[PDB]
Amino acid sequence: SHSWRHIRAEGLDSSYTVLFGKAEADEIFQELEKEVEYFTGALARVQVFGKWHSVPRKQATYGDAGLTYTFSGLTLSPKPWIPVLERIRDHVSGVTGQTFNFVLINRYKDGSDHICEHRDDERELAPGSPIASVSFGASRDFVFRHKAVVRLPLAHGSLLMMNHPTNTHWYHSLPVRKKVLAPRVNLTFRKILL
DNA sequence: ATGTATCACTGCG
DNA sequence: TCGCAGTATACA
Repeated sequence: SHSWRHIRAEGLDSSYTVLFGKAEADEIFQELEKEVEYFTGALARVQVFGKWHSVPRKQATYGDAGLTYTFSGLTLSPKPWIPVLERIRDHVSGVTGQTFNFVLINRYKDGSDHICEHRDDERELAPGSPIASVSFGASRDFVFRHKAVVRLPLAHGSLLMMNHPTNTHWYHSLPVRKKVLAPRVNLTFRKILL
């Protein structure tokens, strides 16, 4: 959390680092796999180009009561905060100064689970606050495209910080990587509005 | 109403 | 194995 690779271009502003060492990350990830309860059924379908699909991964959301989060036809309410999530949130707040009330958690069982190209833009995502993507497990390729391409390997225990207006000009994705066979759990902390 | 973007898929090179 | 091309409802 002292060594940052800054990513900057017209409309792009992100920062990356390895926040947790190997041991602390293994301990956390081992806790996450036990505690996190992933959504199922209706709560795991999105609507895109006219059709519903199951997401090719698992999703959960946690955060303060009453906040919601919508994208692609689906509204999610947060389950309440569990210690391991509290612990990751607060250590992230500690290095960034920033503060968060909500966390989307995506789990990729292996390298065929993915997330398609999108922007993480939306009204309820508050002004003046970034998005913090933390990762545990397998290492997976993360790509920015400007509708030019920056490819970023997200390592075990890393933190990708995503400031304004990265989200109002560039698309991101976690493409299929067939050669990866291990799980990845990603956490993206946000500061949402009522 | 009526305009606009698409957090997903398959096909194929 | 990867990634470009071409894709009927929301929700605005």
